Amino acid sequence: SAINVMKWKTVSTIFLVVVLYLIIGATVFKALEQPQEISQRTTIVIQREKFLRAHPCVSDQELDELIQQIVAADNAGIIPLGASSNQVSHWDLGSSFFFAGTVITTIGFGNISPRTEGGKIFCIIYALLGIPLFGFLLAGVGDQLGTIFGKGIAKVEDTFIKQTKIRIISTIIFILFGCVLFVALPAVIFKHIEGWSALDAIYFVVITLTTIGFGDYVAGGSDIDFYKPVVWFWILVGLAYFAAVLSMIGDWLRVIAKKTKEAVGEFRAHAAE
Amino acid sequence: KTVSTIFLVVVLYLIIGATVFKALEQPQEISQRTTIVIQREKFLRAHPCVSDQELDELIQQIVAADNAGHWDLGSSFFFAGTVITTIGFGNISPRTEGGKIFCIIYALLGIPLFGFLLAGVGDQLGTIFGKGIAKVEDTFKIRIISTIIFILFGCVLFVALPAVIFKHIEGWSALDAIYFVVITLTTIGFGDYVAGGSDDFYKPVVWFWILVGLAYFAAVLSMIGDWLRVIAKKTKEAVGEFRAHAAEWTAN
Ligand SMILES: CCCCCCCCCCCC
Ligand SMILES: CCCCCCCCCCCC
Ligand SMILES: CCCCCCCCCCCC
Ligand SMILES: CCCCCCCC
Ligand SMILES: CCCCCCCC
Ligand SMILES: CCCCCCCC
Ligand SMILES: CCCCCC
Ligand SMILES: CCCCC
Ligand SMILES: [K+]
Ligand SMILES: [K+]
Ligand SMILES: [K+]
Ligand SMILES: [K+]
Ligand SMILES: [K+]
Repeated sequence: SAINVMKWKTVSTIFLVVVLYLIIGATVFKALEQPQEISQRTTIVIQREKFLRAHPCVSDQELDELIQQIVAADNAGIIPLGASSNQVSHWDLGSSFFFAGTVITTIGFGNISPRTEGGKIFCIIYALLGIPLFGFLLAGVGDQLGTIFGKGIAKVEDTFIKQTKIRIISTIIFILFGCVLFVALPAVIFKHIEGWSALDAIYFVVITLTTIGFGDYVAGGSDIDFYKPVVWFWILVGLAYFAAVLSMIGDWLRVIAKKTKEAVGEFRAHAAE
Repeated sequence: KTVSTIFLVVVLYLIIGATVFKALEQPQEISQRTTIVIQREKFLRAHPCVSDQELDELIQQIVAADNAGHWDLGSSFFFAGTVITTIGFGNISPRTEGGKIFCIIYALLGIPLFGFLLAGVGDQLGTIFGKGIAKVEDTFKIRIISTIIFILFGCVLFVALPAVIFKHIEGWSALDAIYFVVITLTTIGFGDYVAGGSDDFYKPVVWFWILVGLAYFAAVLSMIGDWLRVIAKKTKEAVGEFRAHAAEWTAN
Protein backbone atom coordinates (compact mmCIF):
# COMPACT_ATOMS: atom_id res chain seq x y z
CA SER A 1 0.00 0.00 0.00
CA ALA A 2 3.06 2.22 0.35
CA ILE A 3 3.36 2.75 -3.42
CA ASN A 4 -0.42 2.99 -3.95
CA VAL A 5 -0.61 6.26 -1.99
CA MET A 6 2.05 7.87 -4.20
CA LYS A 7 0.30 6.43 -7.26
CA TRP A 8 -3.06 7.96 -6.32
CA LYS A 9 -1.31 11.25 -5.56
CA THR A 10 0.31 11.32 -9.01
CA VAL A 11 -2.97 10.32 -10.68
CA SER A 12 -4.87 13.14 -8.95
CA THR A 13 -2.20 15.70 -9.87
CA ILE A 14 -2.30 14.59 -13.52
CA PHE A 15 -6.11 14.74 -13.45
CA LEU A 16 -6.06 18.35 -12.27
CA VAL A 17 -3.37 19.24 -14.82
CA VAL A 18 -5.61 17.89 -17.58
CA VAL A 19 -8.66 19.69 -16.20
CA LEU A 20 -6.85 23.04 -16.27
CA TYR A 21 -5.45 22.22 -19.72
CA LEU A 22 -9.04 21.72 -20.88
CA ILE A 23 -10.11 24.98 -19.22
CA ILE A 24 -7.37 26.94 -21.02
CA GLY A 25 -8.22 25.23 -24.31
CA ALA A 26 -11.92 25.97 -23.84
CA THR A 27 -11.26 29.64 -23.15
CA VAL A 28 -9.02 29.95 -26.22
CA PHE A 29 -11.48 28.08 -28.44
CA LYS A 30 -14.55 30.08 -27.42
CA ALA A 31 -12.63 33.36 -27.68
CA LEU A 32 -11.52 32.28 -31.18
CA GLU A 33 -14.85 30.93 -32.45
CA GLN A 34 -17.83 32.65 -30.78
CA PRO A 35 -17.38 35.96 -32.69
CA GLN A 36 -17.87 34.39 -36.11
CA GLU A 37 -20.62 32.26 -34.57
CA ILE A 38 -22.57 35.38 -33.57
CA SER A 39 -21.90 37.03 -36.93
CA GLN A 40 -23.19 33.97 -38.80
CA ARG A 41 -26.21 33.65 -36.50
CA THR A 42 -27.23 37.27 -37.01
CA THR A 43 -26.75 37.09 -40.78
CA ILE A 44 -28.68 33.81 -40.92
CA VAL A 45 -31.59 35.41 -39.07
CA ILE A 46 -31.30 38.33 -41.50
CA GLN A 47 -31.67 36.04 -44.52
CA ARG A 48 -34.42 34.06 -42.77
CA GLU A 49 -36.46 37.25 -42.33
CA LYS A 50 -35.62 38.32 -45.89
CA PHE A 51 -36.98 35.09 -47.37
CA LEU A 52 -39.92 35.05 -44.94
CA ARG A 53 -41.13 38.57 -45.74
CA ALA A 54 -40.59 38.01 -49.47
CA HIS A 55 -42.62 34.78 -49.21
CA PRO A 56 -45.02 35.19 -46.26
CA CYS A 57 -46.80 32.13 -47.68
CA VAL A 58 -47.89 29.58 -45.09
CA SER A 59 -44.66 28.15 -43.64
CA ASP A 60 -43.15 29.61 -40.46
CA GLN A 61 -43.38 26.51 -38.31
CA GLU A 62 -43.44 24.72 -41.65
CA LEU A 63 -40.25 26.61 -42.53
CA ASP A 64 -38.37 25.71 -39.35
CA GLU A 65 -39.88 22.23 -39.74
CA LEU A 66 -38.58 22.06 -43.32
CA ILE A 67 -35.08 23.07 -42.22
CA GLN A 68 -35.47 20.36 -39.58
CA GLN A 69 -36.25 17.71 -42.20
CA ILE A 70 -33.42 19.25 -44.26
CA VAL A 71 -31.22 18.68 -41.17
CA ALA A 72 -31.93 14.93 -41.14
CA ALA A 73 -31.05 14.73 -44.84
CA ASP A 74 -28.05 17.09 -44.21
CA ASN A 75 -26.24 14.48 -42.02
CA ALA A 76 -26.49 12.01 -44.98
CA GLY A 77 -26.36 15.07 -47.32
CA ILE A 78 -29.53 16.99 -48.33
CA ILE A 79 -29.15 16.54 -52.07
CA PRO A 80 -32.62 17.44 -53.42
CA LEU A 81 -32.49 19.90 -56.33
CA GLY A 82 -34.26 20.33 -59.65
CA ALA A 83 -30.98 19.82 -61.50
CA SER A 84 -29.27 16.49 -60.84
CA SER A 85 -32.21 14.69 -59.22
CA ASN A 86 -30.17 11.51 -59.77
CA GLN A 87 -27.81 10.91 -56.84
CA VAL A 88 -24.59 9.00 -56.25
CA SER A 89 -24.14 6.13 -53.81
CA HIS A 90 -22.57 6.86 -50.42
CA TRP A 91 -22.63 3.07 -49.87
CA ASP A 92 -21.26 1.89 -53.23
CA LEU A 93 -18.53 -0.74 -53.51
CA GLY A 94 -15.60 1.44 -52.43
CA SER A 95 -17.50 3.74 -50.08
CA SER A 96 -18.28 0.93 -47.63
CA PHE A 97 -14.61 -0.11 -47.81
CA PHE A 98 -13.69 3.49 -46.92
CA PHE A 99 -16.17 3.35 -44.03
CA ALA A 100 -14.82 0.04 -42.71
CA GLY A 101 -11.32 1.52 -42.78
CA THR A 102 -12.46 4.54 -40.78
CA VAL A 103 -14.16 2.20 -38.31
CA ILE A 104 -11.17 -0.08 -37.73
CA THR A 105 -8.70 2.81 -37.43
CA THR A 106 -11.03 4.54 -34.91
CA ILE A 107 -10.77 7.67 -37.08
CA GLY A 108 -14.52 7.81 -37.66
CA PHE A 109 -14.86 10.79 -39.98
CA GLY A 110 -18.63 10.34 -39.67
CA ASN A 111 -19.36 11.86 -43.09
CA ILE A 112 -21.32 8.64 -43.74
CA SER A 113 -22.72 6.51 -40.92
CA PRO A 114 -25.02 3.48 -40.75
CA ARG A 115 -28.76 4.08 -40.51
CA THR A 116 -29.96 0.45 -40.46
CA GLU A 117 -30.30 -1.30 -37.11
CA GLY A 118 -28.50 -4.24 -38.68
CA GLY A 119 -25.85 -1.88 -39.99
CA LYS A 120 -25.34 -0.43 -36.51
CA ILE A 121 -25.11 -3.80 -34.74
CA PHE A 122 -22.72 -4.98 -37.44
CA CYS A 123 -20.52 -1.87 -37.16
CA ILE A 124 -20.44 -2.50 -33.39
CA ILE A 125 -19.17 -6.07 -33.69
CA TYR A 126 -16.97 -5.16 -36.67
CA ALA A 127 -15.22 -2.47 -34.64
CA LEU A 128 -14.94 -4.59 -31.48
CA LEU A 129 -13.13 -7.19 -33.60
CA GLY A 130 -11.22 -5.01 -36.10
CA ILE A 131 -9.72 -2.41 -33.77
CA PRO A 132 -7.35 -4.98 -32.19
CA LEU A 133 -6.62 -6.71 -35.52
CA PHE A 134 -5.80 -3.37 -37.13
CA GLY A 135 -3.73 -2.64 -34.04
CA PHE A 136 -1.67 -5.72 -34.88
CA LEU A 137 -1.22 -4.57 -38.48
CA LEU A 138 -0.25 -1.08 -37.27
CA ALA A 139 2.30 -2.38 -34.77
CA GLY A 140 3.82 -4.47 -37.54
CA VAL A 141 3.99 -1.59 -40.02
CA GLY A 142 5.52 0.47 -37.20
CA ASP A 143 8.25 -2.08 -36.51
CA GLN A 144 8.96 -2.37 -40.25
CA LEU A 145 9.33 1.39 -40.74
CA GLY A 146 11.39 1.66 -37.56
CA THR A 147 13.91 -0.85 -38.89
CA ILE A 148 13.90 0.80 -42.32
CA PHE A 149 14.85 3.95 -40.43
CA GLY A 150 17.45 2.33 -38.17
CA LYS A 151 19.29 1.24 -41.31
CA GLY A 152 19.45 4.73 -42.81
CA ILE A 153 20.25 6.31 -39.45
CA ALA A 154 23.19 3.96 -38.98
CA LYS A 155 24.25 5.07 -42.45
CA VAL A 156 23.82 8.78 -41.64
CA GLU A 157 25.43 8.75 -38.18
CA ASP A 158 28.65 7.11 -39.41
CA THR A 159 29.35 10.09 -41.68
CA PHE A 160 28.71 12.57 -38.85
CA ILE A 161 31.24 10.69 -36.66
CA LYS A 162 34.01 13.30 -36.67
CA GLN A 163 27.18 9.01 -28.38
CA THR A 164 25.11 10.93 -25.83
CA LYS A 165 24.63 13.86 -28.24
CA ILE A 166 24.13 11.89 -31.49
CA ARG A 167 20.59 10.73 -30.64
CA ILE A 168 19.49 14.38 -30.74
CA ILE A 169 20.74 14.68 -34.33
CA SER A 170 19.07 11.41 -35.28
CA THR A 171 15.71 12.43 -33.80
CA ILE A 172 15.97 15.77 -35.61
CA ILE A 173 16.46 14.05 -38.97
CA PHE A 174 13.66 11.62 -38.13
CA ILE A 175 11.11 14.33 -37.37
CA LEU A 176 12.24 16.37 -40.38
CA PHE A 177 12.00 13.67 -43.04
CA GLY A 178 8.83 12.25 -41.48
CA CYS A 179 6.99 15.58 -41.57
CA VAL A 180 8.23 15.77 -45.16
CA LEU A 181 6.91 12.37 -46.25
CA PHE A 182 3.82 12.02 -44.05
CA VAL A 183 2.72 15.65 -43.64
CA ALA A 184 4.09 17.88 -46.40
CA LEU A 185 3.71 15.84 -49.59
CA PRO A 186 0.23 14.42 -48.82
CA ALA A 187 -0.95 17.86 -47.71
CA VAL A 188 0.21 19.42 -50.99
CA ILE A 189 -1.35 16.59 -53.02
CA PHE A 190 -4.63 17.15 -51.16
CA LYS A 191 -4.45 20.92 -51.68
CA HIS A 192 -4.16 20.22 -55.41
CA ILE A 193 -6.63 17.37 -55.93
CA GLU A 194 -9.13 18.27 -53.21
CA GLY A 195 -8.94 22.03 -53.81
CA TRP A 196 -8.10 22.87 -50.20
CA SER A 197 -5.83 25.56 -48.81
CA ALA A 198 -2.42 24.86 -47.29
CA LEU A 199 -3.84 25.29 -43.80
CA ASP A 200 -6.89 23.08 -44.43
CA ALA A 201 -4.57 20.49 -46.00
CA ILE A 202 -2.16 20.21 -43.06
CA TYR A 203 -5.08 20.47 -40.62
CA PHE A 204 -6.84 17.52 -42.26
CA VAL A 205 -3.53 15.62 -42.26
CA VAL A 206 -3.04 16.19 -38.52
CA ILE A 207 -6.65 15.49 -37.54
CA THR A 208 -6.59 12.25 -39.56
CA LEU A 209 -3.24 10.88 -38.38
CA THR A 210 -4.11 11.72 -34.76
CA THR A 211 -7.18 9.45 -35.07
CA ILE A 212 -9.42 12.43 -34.23
CA GLY A 213 -11.28 12.83 -37.52
CA PHE A 214 -13.74 15.72 -37.34
CA GLY A 215 -15.44 15.13 -40.70
CA ASP A 216 -15.25 18.74 -41.89
CA TYR A 217 -12.50 17.68 -44.32
CA VAL A 218 -12.43 14.26 -46.00
CA ALA A 219 -10.33 13.20 -48.97
CA GLY A 220 -12.96 10.74 -50.20
CA GLY A 221 -16.25 12.46 -49.42
CA SER A 222 -16.87 14.98 -52.21
CA ASP A 223 -17.98 14.01 -55.71
CA ILE A 224 -14.86 15.55 -57.27
CA ASP A 225 -9.57 5.51 -58.63
CA PHE A 226 -5.85 5.44 -57.83
CA TYR A 227 -6.11 8.39 -55.43
CA LYS A 228 -8.37 6.75 -52.82
CA PRO A 229 -6.29 3.57 -52.21
CA VAL A 230 -3.07 5.57 -52.00
CA VAL A 231 -4.80 7.89 -49.52
CA TRP A 232 -5.81 4.99 -47.28
CA PHE A 233 -2.38 3.35 -47.52
CA TRP A 234 -0.85 6.67 -46.51
CA ILE A 235 -3.35 7.00 -43.64
CA LEU A 236 -1.99 3.67 -42.38
CA VAL A 237 1.71 4.54 -42.64
CA GLY A 238 1.17 8.09 -41.38
CA LEU A 239 -0.72 6.61 -38.44
CA ALA A 240 2.37 4.59 -37.56
CA TYR A 241 4.54 7.70 -37.90
CA PHE A 242 2.17 9.79 -35.78
CA ALA A 243 2.07 7.12 -33.09
CA ALA A 244 5.86 7.41 -32.94
CA VAL A 245 5.72 11.23 -32.88
CA LEU A 246 3.06 11.33 -30.15
CA SER A 247 5.11 8.89 -28.07
CA MET A 248 8.12 11.19 -28.39
CA ILE A 249 5.98 14.18 -27.39
CA GLY A 250 4.77 12.28 -24.33
CA ASP A 251 8.37 11.53 -23.38
CA TRP A 252 9.18 15.23 -23.70
CA LEU A 253 6.16 16.08 -21.55
CA ARG A 254 7.24 13.67 -18.81
CA VAL A 255 10.77 15.12 -18.90
CA ILE A 256 9.46 18.69 -18.64
CA ALA A 257 7.08 17.74 -15.82
CA LYS A 258 9.75 16.02 -13.73
CA LYS A 259 12.06 18.96 -14.46
CA THR A 260 9.55 21.55 -13.25
CA LYS A 261 8.81 19.40 -10.20
CA GLU A 262 12.40 19.79 -9.00
CA ALA A 263 12.35 23.42 -10.14
CA VAL A 264 9.39 24.08 -7.84
CA GLY A 265 11.14 22.17 -5.06
CA GLU A 266 14.17 24.41 -5.56
CA PHE A 267 12.02 27.54 -5.40
CA ARG A 268 10.21 26.35 -2.27
CA ALA A 269 13.40 25.56 -0.36
CA HIS A 270 15.23 28.81 -1.12
CA ALA A 271 12.51 31.52 -1.12
CA ALA A 272 15.12 34.18 -1.98
CA GLU A 273 17.82 32.79 0.31
CA LYS B 1 6.92 -10.29 -42.78
CA THR B 2 4.27 -11.77 -40.51
CA VAL B 3 2.83 -8.25 -40.66
CA SER B 4 2.36 -8.50 -44.44
CA THR B 5 0.21 -11.62 -44.02
CA ILE B 6 -1.79 -9.72 -41.39
CA PHE B 7 -2.01 -6.85 -43.89
CA LEU B 8 -3.75 -9.18 -46.33
CA VAL B 9 -5.96 -10.41 -43.47
CA VAL B 10 -6.98 -6.82 -42.67
CA VAL B 11 -7.60 -6.00 -46.34
CA LEU B 12 -9.86 -9.05 -46.60
CA TYR B 13 -11.59 -8.02 -43.37
CA LEU B 14 -12.20 -4.61 -44.94
CA ILE B 15 -13.58 -6.19 -48.12
CA ILE B 16 -15.98 -8.40 -46.14
CA GLY B 17 -17.02 -5.43 -44.02
CA ALA B 18 -17.59 -3.32 -47.13
CA THR B 19 -19.79 -5.97 -48.73
CA VAL B 20 -21.83 -6.39 -45.54
CA PHE B 21 -22.14 -2.63 -45.06
CA LYS B 22 -23.30 -1.90 -48.60
CA ALA B 23 -25.76 -4.81 -48.50
CA LEU B 24 -27.05 -3.43 -45.17
CA GLU B 25 -27.23 0.27 -46.09
CA GLN B 26 -27.81 0.80 -49.83
CA PRO B 27 -31.52 -0.24 -49.64
CA GLN B 28 -32.34 2.29 -46.91
CA GLU B 29 -30.31 4.81 -48.92
CA ILE B 30 -32.50 4.34 -52.01
CA SER B 31 -35.69 4.43 -49.94
CA GLN B 32 -34.66 7.68 -48.27
CA ARG B 33 -33.64 9.30 -51.56
CA THR B 34 -36.95 8.40 -53.20
CA THR B 35 -38.90 9.73 -50.23
CA ILE B 36 -36.78 12.89 -50.37
CA VAL B 37 -37.71 13.48 -54.01
CA ILE B 38 -41.34 12.78 -53.08
CA GLN B 39 -41.17 15.40 -50.33
CA ARG B 40 -39.48 17.88 -52.67
CA GLU B 41 -42.35 17.65 -55.14
CA LYS B 42 -44.85 17.70 -52.26
CA PHE B 43 -43.41 20.92 -50.84
CA LEU B 44 -43.33 22.52 -54.29
CA ARG B 45 -46.95 21.66 -55.13
CA ALA B 46 -48.28 22.44 -51.64
CA HIS B 47 -46.80 25.97 -51.84
CA PRO B 48 -46.83 27.38 -55.39
CA CYS B 49 -45.36 30.43 -53.68
CA VAL B 50 -41.90 28.83 -53.64
CA SER B 51 -40.87 28.03 -57.21
CA ASP B 52 -38.40 25.45 -58.51
CA GLN B 53 -35.66 28.10 -58.66
CA GLU B 54 -36.60 29.62 -55.27
CA LEU B 55 -36.27 26.27 -53.46
CA ASP B 56 -32.74 25.60 -54.74
CA GLU B 57 -31.45 28.88 -53.28
CA LEU B 58 -32.78 28.01 -49.82
CA ILE B 59 -31.37 24.48 -50.01
CA GLN B 60 -28.02 25.95 -51.06
CA GLN B 61 -27.91 28.42 -48.16
CA ILE B 62 -28.96 25.56 -45.83
CA VAL B 63 -25.99 23.47 -47.08
CA ALA B 64 -23.75 26.51 -46.38
CA ALA B 65 -25.58 26.82 -43.02
CA ASP B 66 -24.81 23.14 -42.14
CA ASN B 67 -21.04 23.90 -41.89
CA ALA B 68 -21.88 26.58 -39.24
CA GLY B 69 -25.29 25.94 -37.67
CA HIS B 70 -22.45 26.77 -29.71
CA TRP B 71 -18.91 27.51 -28.48
CA ASP B 72 -20.40 28.61 -25.15
CA LEU B 73 -18.46 28.29 -21.89
CA GLY B 74 -18.95 24.53 -21.47
CA SER B 75 -19.20 23.66 -25.17
CA SER B 76 -15.59 24.63 -25.86
CA PHE B 77 -14.53 22.57 -22.84
CA PHE B 78 -16.39 19.53 -24.18
CA PHE B 79 -14.71 20.16 -27.55
CA ALA B 80 -11.25 20.28 -25.97
CA GLY B 81 -12.04 16.99 -24.24
CA THR B 82 -13.03 15.39 -27.54
CA VAL B 83 -9.82 16.72 -29.11
CA ILE B 84 -7.51 15.37 -26.41
CA THR B 85 -9.30 12.01 -26.28
CA THR B 86 -9.02 11.64 -30.09
CA ILE B 87 -12.78 10.97 -30.15
CA GLY B 88 -13.53 13.94 -32.40
CA PHE B 89 -17.32 13.81 -32.67
CA GLY B 90 -17.06 16.76 -35.07
CA ASN B 91 -20.51 18.15 -34.20
CA ILE B 92 -18.66 21.42 -33.53
CA SER B 93 -15.30 22.15 -35.15
CA PRO B 94 -13.08 25.22 -35.51
CA ARG B 95 -13.62 27.48 -38.52
CA THR B 96 -11.01 30.16 -37.77
CA GLU B 97 -7.51 29.80 -39.20
CA GLY B 98 -6.29 30.61 -35.70
CA GLY B 99 -8.80 28.13 -34.33
CA LYS B 100 -7.47 25.44 -36.67
CA ILE B 101 -3.78 26.03 -35.92
CA PHE B 102 -4.63 26.11 -32.21
CA CYS B 103 -6.63 22.87 -32.32
CA ILE B 104 -3.68 21.31 -34.18
CA ILE B 105 -1.11 22.23 -31.52
CA TYR B 106 -3.63 21.61 -28.72
CA ALA B 107 -4.17 18.04 -29.92
CA LEU B 108 -0.47 17.39 -30.54
CA LEU B 109 0.14 18.34 -26.90
CA GLY B 110 -3.01 17.06 -25.16
CA ILE B 111 -3.15 13.59 -26.68
CA PRO B 112 0.03 12.46 -24.82
CA LEU B 113 -0.89 14.34 -21.64
CA PHE B 114 -4.35 12.78 -21.67
CA GLY B 115 -2.62 9.47 -22.35
CA PHE B 116 -0.77 9.90 -19.06
CA LEU B 117 -3.99 10.70 -17.20
CA LEU B 118 -5.70 7.73 -18.85
CA ALA B 119 -2.89 5.34 -17.91
CA GLY B 120 -3.12 6.54 -14.32
CA VAL B 121 -6.89 6.14 -14.13
CA GLY B 122 -6.47 2.74 -15.80
CA ASP B 123 -3.93 1.48 -13.27
CA GLN B 124 -6.13 2.77 -10.44
CA LEU B 125 -9.29 1.06 -11.70
CA GLY B 126 -7.34 -2.11 -12.44
CA THR B 127 -6.20 -2.28 -8.83
CA ILE B 128 -9.69 -1.41 -7.56
CA PHE B 129 -10.88 -4.44 -9.51
CA GLY B 130 -7.94 -6.66 -8.56
CA LYS B 131 -8.92 -6.29 -4.92
CA GLY B 132 -12.45 -7.67 -5.26
CA ILE B 133 -11.55 -10.13 -8.00
CA ALA B 134 -8.73 -11.64 -5.95
CA LYS B 135 -11.15 -11.78 -3.02
CA VAL B 136 -13.69 -13.74 -5.07
CA GLU B 137 -11.08 -15.83 -6.93
CA ASP B 138 -9.40 -17.06 -3.75
CA THR B 139 -12.76 -18.51 -2.71
CA PHE B 140 -13.35 -19.92 -6.20
CA LYS B 141 -10.30 -22.39 -15.94
CA ILE B 142 -10.55 -20.08 -12.94
CA ARG B 143 -9.04 -17.23 -14.93
CA ILE B 144 -11.74 -17.95 -17.52
CA ILE B 145 -14.44 -17.60 -14.86
CA SER B 146 -12.83 -14.40 -13.58
CA THR B 147 -12.57 -12.82 -17.05
CA ILE B 148 -16.23 -13.67 -17.63
CA ILE B 149 -17.18 -11.87 -14.42
CA PHE B 150 -14.95 -8.93 -15.37
CA ILE B 151 -16.50 -8.46 -18.81
CA LEU B 152 -20.01 -8.91 -17.39
CA PHE B 153 -19.73 -6.33 -14.61
CA GLY B 154 -17.82 -3.96 -16.88
CA CYS B 155 -20.46 -4.03 -19.60
CA VAL B 156 -22.97 -3.42 -16.82
CA LEU B 157 -21.32 -0.40 -15.23
CA PHE B 158 -19.80 1.27 -18.31
CA VAL B 159 -22.27 0.26 -21.05
CA ALA B 160 -25.68 -0.69 -19.67
CA LEU B 161 -26.34 1.99 -17.06
CA PRO B 162 -24.98 4.91 -19.13
CA ALA B 163 -26.85 3.63 -22.19
CA VAL B 164 -30.14 3.50 -20.27
CA ILE B 165 -29.48 6.93 -18.73
CA PHE B 166 -28.91 8.27 -22.24
CA LYS B 167 -32.00 6.54 -23.60
CA HIS B 168 -34.01 8.30 -20.89
CA ILE B 169 -32.47 11.78 -20.79
CA GLU B 170 -31.54 12.13 -24.49
CA GLY B 171 -34.61 10.43 -26.00
CA TRP B 172 -32.71 7.66 -27.81
CA SER B 173 -33.56 4.00 -28.37
CA ALA B 174 -31.77 1.09 -26.71
CA LEU B 175 -29.84 0.29 -29.88
CA ASP B 176 -28.84 3.92 -30.52
CA ALA B 177 -27.80 4.20 -26.87
CA ILE B 178 -25.47 1.20 -26.92
CA TYR B 179 -24.24 2.26 -30.37
CA PHE B 180 -23.28 5.74 -29.15
CA VAL B 181 -21.68 4.15 -26.08
CA VAL B 182 -19.51 1.86 -28.20
CA ILE B 183 -18.64 4.48 -30.84
CA THR B 184 -17.57 6.92 -28.11
CA LEU B 185 -15.62 4.52 -25.88
CA THR B 186 -13.81 3.06 -28.91
CA THR B 187 -12.49 6.58 -29.67
CA ILE B 188 -14.27 6.40 -33.04
CA GLY B 189 -16.92 9.08 -32.55
CA PHE B 190 -18.82 9.34 -35.83
CA GLY B 191 -20.89 12.36 -34.77
CA ASP B 192 -24.36 11.06 -35.67
CA TYR B 193 -25.08 10.72 -31.93
CA VAL B 194 -23.62 13.10 -29.34
CA ALA B 195 -24.49 13.31 -25.65
CA GLY B 196 -23.70 17.02 -25.34
CA GLY B 197 -25.05 18.14 -28.69
CA SER B 198 -28.52 18.63 -30.19
CA ASP B 199 -29.51 21.80 -28.37
CA ASP B 200 -25.41 21.02 -15.83
CA PHE B 201 -25.04 17.83 -13.78
CA TYR B 202 -25.50 15.51 -16.78
CA LYS B 203 -22.69 16.79 -19.04
CA PRO B 204 -19.79 16.67 -16.52
CA VAL B 205 -20.80 13.18 -15.43
CA VAL B 206 -20.93 12.29 -19.13
CA TRP B 207 -17.35 13.41 -19.68
CA PHE B 208 -16.02 11.75 -16.51
CA TRP B 209 -17.79 8.55 -17.57
CA ILE B 210 -16.27 8.89 -21.05
CA LEU B 211 -12.89 8.90 -19.29
CA VAL B 212 -13.52 5.85 -17.08
CA GLY B 213 -15.29 3.96 -19.86
CA LEU B 214 -12.34 4.70 -22.14
CA ALA B 215 -10.04 3.04 -19.62
CA TYR B 216 -12.41 0.05 -19.43
CA PHE B 217 -12.65 -0.19 -23.22
CA ALA B 218 -8.87 -0.03 -23.61
CA ALA B 219 -8.69 -3.01 -21.25
CA VAL B 220 -11.42 -4.83 -23.19
CA LEU B 221 -9.79 -4.18 -26.58
CA SER B 222 -6.41 -5.39 -25.32
CA MET B 223 -8.05 -8.59 -24.07
CA ILE B 224 -9.76 -9.04 -27.44
CA GLY B 225 -6.42 -8.65 -29.19
CA ASP B 226 -5.03 -11.33 -26.89
CA TRP B 227 -7.90 -13.64 -27.87
CA LEU B 228 -7.24 -12.93 -31.55
CA ARG B 229 -3.56 -13.80 -31.08
CA VAL B 230 -4.52 -17.03 -29.28
CA ILE B 231 -6.89 -18.04 -32.09
CA ALA B 232 -4.23 -17.21 -34.68
CA LYS B 233 -1.61 -19.36 -32.95
CA LYS B 234 -4.22 -22.13 -32.80
CA THR B 235 -5.05 -21.99 -36.51
CA LYS B 236 -1.34 -21.87 -37.39
CA GLU B 237 -0.78 -25.26 -35.78
CA ALA B 238 -4.11 -26.48 -37.20
CA VAL B 239 -2.87 -25.72 -40.72
CA GLY B 240 0.47 -27.32 -39.88
CA GLU B 241 -1.33 -30.49 -38.76
CA PHE B 242 -3.50 -30.59 -41.87
CA ARG B 243 -0.53 -30.09 -44.21
CA ALA B 244 1.54 -32.76 -42.45
CA HIS B 245 -1.33 -35.22 -42.75
CA ALA B 246 -2.07 -34.40 -46.39
CA ALA B 247 1.62 -35.09 -47.02
CA GLU B 248 1.51 -38.35 -45.05
CA TRP B 249 -1.38 -39.37 -47.30
CA THR B 250 0.15 -38.19 -50.59
CA ALA B 251 3.12 -40.37 -49.67
CA ASN B 252 0.86 -43.41 -50.13
C1 LIG C 1 14.23 20.00 -53.03
C2 LIG C 1 13.02 20.42 -53.87
C3 LIG C 1 12.43 21.71 -53.30
C4 LIG C 1 11.44 22.29 -54.31
C5 LIG C 1 10.78 23.54 -53.73
C6 LIG C 1 9.28 23.47 -54.00
C7 LIG C 1 8.62 24.83 -53.79
C8 LIG C 1 7.19 24.77 -54.32
C9 LIG C 1 6.24 25.46 -53.34
C10 LIG C 1 5.44 24.39 -52.60
C11 LIG C 1 4.35 25.05 -51.77
C12 LIG C 1 3.22 25.52 -52.69
C1 LIG D 1 -14.99 -11.20 -39.97
C2 LIG D 1 -14.68 -11.74 -41.37
C3 LIG D 1 -13.18 -12.00 -41.49
C4 LIG D 1 -12.93 -13.47 -41.78
C5 LIG D 1 -11.47 -13.69 -42.17
C6 LIG D 1 -11.27 -15.12 -42.64
C7 LIG D 1 -10.62 -15.94 -41.53
C8 LIG D 1 -9.44 -16.72 -42.11
C9 LIG D 1 -8.34 -15.74 -42.51
C10 LIG D 1 -7.28 -16.48 -43.33
C11 LIG D 1 -6.79 -17.70 -42.55
C12 LIG D 1 -5.51 -18.23 -43.20
C1 LIG E 1 -15.23 -14.57 -36.20
C2 LIG E 1 -13.83 -14.36 -36.78
C3 LIG E 1 -12.80 -14.89 -35.79
C4 LIG E 1 -11.41 -14.77 -36.41
C5 LIG E 1 -11.26 -13.39 -37.04
C6 LIG E 1 -9.95 -13.33 -37.82
C7 LIG E 1 -8.88 -14.16 -37.10
C8 LIG E 1 -8.75 -15.52 -37.78
C9 LIG E 1 -7.27 -15.85 -37.96
C10 LIG E 1 -6.54 -14.60 -38.46
C11 LIG E 1 -5.05 -14.90 -38.57
C12 LIG E 1 -4.87 -16.28 -39.19
C1 LIG F 1 0.19 24.99 -18.38
C2 LIG F 1 1.39 24.97 -17.44
C3 LIG F 1 0.94 24.51 -16.06
C4 LIG F 1 2.15 24.43 -15.13
C5 LIG F 1 1.71 23.77 -13.82
C6 LIG F 1 2.86 23.81 -12.81
C7 LIG F 1 2.44 23.03 -11.57
C8 LIG F 1 0.92 23.08 -11.42
C1 LIG G 1 -33.55 32.46 -31.94
C2 LIG G 1 -34.54 31.33 -32.21
C3 LIG G 1 -35.70 31.86 -33.06
C4 LIG G 1 -36.55 30.69 -33.54
C5 LIG G 1 -35.79 29.89 -34.59
C6 LIG G 1 -36.57 28.61 -34.92
C7 LIG G 1 -35.89 27.86 -36.07
C8 LIG G 1 -35.94 28.71 -37.33
C1 LIG H 1 1.52 26.59 -39.85
C2 LIG H 1 2.57 26.32 -38.78
C3 LIG H 1 2.08 25.23 -37.83
C4 LIG H 1 3.14 24.97 -36.76
C5 LIG H 1 2.62 23.95 -35.76
C6 LIG H 1 3.43 24.06 -34.47
C7 LIG H 1 3.53 22.68 -33.81
C8 LIG H 1 4.43 22.79 -32.58
C1 LIG I 1 -12.92 -20.05 -37.13
C2 LIG I 1 -11.65 -20.90 -37.20
C3 LIG I 1 -11.14 -21.17 -35.79
C4 LIG I 1 -10.30 -22.44 -35.78
C5 LIG I 1 -9.79 -22.71 -34.37
C6 LIG I 1 -8.99 -24.02 -34.37
C1 LIG J 1 -18.87 31.83 -17.01
C2 LIG J 1 -19.64 31.72 -15.70
C3 LIG J 1 -19.11 30.52 -14.91
C4 LIG J 1 -17.78 30.89 -14.26
C5 LIG J 1 -17.42 29.83 -13.23
K1 LIG K 1 -14.17 10.94 -35.24
K1 LIG L 1 -9.22 7.55 -32.29
K1 LIG M 1 -16.44 12.78 -36.55
K1 LIG N 1 -6.06 5.47 -29.93
K1 LIG O 1 -11.88 9.38 -33.54
